[PDB]
Amino acid sequence: DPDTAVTNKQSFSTDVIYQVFTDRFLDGNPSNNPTGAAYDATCSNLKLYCGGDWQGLINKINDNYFSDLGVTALWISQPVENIFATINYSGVTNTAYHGYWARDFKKTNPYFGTMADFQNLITTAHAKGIKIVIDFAPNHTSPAMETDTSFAENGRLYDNGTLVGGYTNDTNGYFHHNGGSDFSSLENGIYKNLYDLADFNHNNATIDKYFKDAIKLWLDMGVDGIRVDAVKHMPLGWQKSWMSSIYAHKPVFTFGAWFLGSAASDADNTDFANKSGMSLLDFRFNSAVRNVFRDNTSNMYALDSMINSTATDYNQVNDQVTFIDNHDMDRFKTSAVNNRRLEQALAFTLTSRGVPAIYYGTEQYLTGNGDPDNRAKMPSFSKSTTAFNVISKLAPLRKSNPAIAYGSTQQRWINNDVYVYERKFGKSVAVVAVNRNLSTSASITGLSTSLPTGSYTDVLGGVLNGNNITSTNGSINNFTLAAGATAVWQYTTAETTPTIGHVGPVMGKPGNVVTIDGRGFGSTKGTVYFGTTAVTGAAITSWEDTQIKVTIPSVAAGNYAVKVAASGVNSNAYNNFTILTGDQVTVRFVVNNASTTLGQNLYLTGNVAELGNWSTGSTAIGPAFNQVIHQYPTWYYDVSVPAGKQLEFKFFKKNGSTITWESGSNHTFTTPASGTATVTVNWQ
Ligand SMILES: OC[C@H]1O[C@H](S[C@H]2[C@H](O)[C@@H](O)[C@@H](O[C@H]3[C@H](O)[C@@H](O)[C@@H](S[C@H]4[C@H](O)[C@@H](O)[C@@H](O[C@H]5[C@H](O)[C@@H](O)[C@@H](S)O[C@@H]5CO)O[C@@H]4CO)O[C@@H]3CO)O[C@@H]2CO)[C@H](O)[C@@H](O)[C@@H]1O
Ligand SMILES: [Ca+2]
Ligand SMILES: [Ca+2]
Repeated sequence: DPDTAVTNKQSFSTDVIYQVFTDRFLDGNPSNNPTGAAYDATCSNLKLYCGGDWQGLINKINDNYFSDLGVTALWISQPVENIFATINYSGVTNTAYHGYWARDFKKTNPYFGTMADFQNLITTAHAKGIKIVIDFAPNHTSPAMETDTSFAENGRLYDNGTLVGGYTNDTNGYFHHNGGSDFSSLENGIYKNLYDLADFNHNNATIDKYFKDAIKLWLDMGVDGIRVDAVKHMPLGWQKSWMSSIYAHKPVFTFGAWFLGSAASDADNTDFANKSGMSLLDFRFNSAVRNVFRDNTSNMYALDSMINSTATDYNQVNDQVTFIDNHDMDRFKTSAVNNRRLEQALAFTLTSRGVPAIYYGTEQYLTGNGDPDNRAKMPSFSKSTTAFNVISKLAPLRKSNPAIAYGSTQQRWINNDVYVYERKFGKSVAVVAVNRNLSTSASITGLSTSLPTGSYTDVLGGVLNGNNITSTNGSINNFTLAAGATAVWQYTTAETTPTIGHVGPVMGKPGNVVTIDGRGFGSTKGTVYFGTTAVTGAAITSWEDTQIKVTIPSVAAGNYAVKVAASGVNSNAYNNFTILTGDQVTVRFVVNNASTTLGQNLYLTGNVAELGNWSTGSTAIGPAFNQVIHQYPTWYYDVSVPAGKQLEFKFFKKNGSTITWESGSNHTFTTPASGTATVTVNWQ
């Protein structure tokens, strides 16, 4: 199978995701619509159900709406059963139309469809070459009040119909009872309730098992990707452990939502994208794009700066999911925002690095500020808008041109309003020119690119006032970039030498199968390198010119670079691949009497790669927490660690460059074969 095929569940770099609120798209089956005060046929009260379902999505796939648009993947609302109760917030009636108020993760939402309808969605989608990504929110259940069991459904959780427990009289401790978060710190937002939503205690063995079992169900049904909700509100450790169980079963592209207000670098966000095992929604990319094209609060330099900065911060920048807007912010289009600006933002996103996602209705210039106005019903299915055209012409390029899907990014020409960047992967090139100025054209001179000698036509065909250019060994002849113009020029050819464009997933234990996408691998099975270790023969389950499926070797756990050798020639190295010791379990390390100095933090390290292999650098675990579950001088932290292994570890204090280790002998602990555990020790 090509890296391009719909069967590639491990990489979305060549795809274009279409995010849609199932309820607000198309009601293909009115028979499953809710009744009473929870429904609104006219869909004017955006807090109620409008009727949209999976049958509606099926209908639009069959009548080629998505195929003509060019999108190759659908990101739908959480498919699990949500609460049925209606909630009254200060006079206004609220429903679980969004799918975020789950009550049973092992059953479907009857309003969206039956288990059979879902299977029908998967089948119909894969037939037309479209992948299905689902929303999954393992952080909480639904709104709840501990003192009032009559409010909503008391955040009750069900296991395929069987009641597990509710928020009140939670003797088993399935949920956190530490009040609501004030968002003052990372720790505060992880162990306290997100508003009134009942927060799960993933340290509980039953809850841990439940989510591993629950996700396997949906994976087994054929889902191609997972968008994890509120990753910033659950321990990285548990999530990493959960992630490894998924990758050991049926690996699929997984990304999470870690909200960011600006394009500025955030330490915790970067660590998560680099250490969790999943990528993230690129909010930094989003901010820059909006500041420049929408709000006019930044110029083209802020755009180039963001490109360079994110490529530096994230180990795998191509795995970050880009977008111009979504359900968490105001629609890109506003009366003060021109159609051309939205169109340019799209063109930019579609030709830039990462995995592009389009919020439903963007092609129809849908407006709407804040929740719930930004989740209005699809106004029409017109295929004649300029935005629709841009997407249908640029989206396919992610499949046909590897420069756009796997390439690096380099600035070629720039000023306050003009931006010319180049995507390059091997001998394939793509050059995009953008002039955000709506009234003045720009005279471009001295433009140098990697385009071979020849005449290039605008891939957009001039719909965005693009023009044709002429190359003479890279040097482009002088031309005028029209007002509000944006053009795309490309060049593609076959690769003779091996070039790795993507590896998915980037974390796993020996025995797992990983996918390597690229160009020039040849038909004859060669050899795959994980550092120095060579993998050949049966270990390589599949080998083609554009994709290689290989089994992770039994080597020491650690960070490795991946390389491919075909016909004696070595390819480029794909860095930062994490090999685990084996199966993972989440363990809470608790240390008592660890009093510190001002600005001094407590960290943890031990004899396994998951603990940093006695390192005190960035691979060490920490800084530890000391406010919610346990209070200072007691510290704690949830860590994904190998199952059934005898571990040795020690805590250490670190302020500046001074390290203070625990005295005495190392602490020891044998981890459980599965689930979770808590190990408490005293600072030596
Ligand atoms: O304080 C009392 C409070 O009562 C209600 S608030 C009430 C609201 O009216 C309802 O609409 C409903 O909101 C839910 C949304 O409709 C639903 O889509 C999700 S939103 C989801 C986000 O998508 C996700 O980003 C994350 O939250 C993000 C924020 O979006 C982001 O801006 C920043 S601040 O980071 C956050 C975390 O990273 O998680 C949420 C939750 O899944 O759920 C919400 C919550 O249910 O329900 C709320 C209360 O439950 C009154 O309206 C208020 O006036 C009043 O103050
Ligand atoms: Ca319906
Ligand atoms: Ca939480």
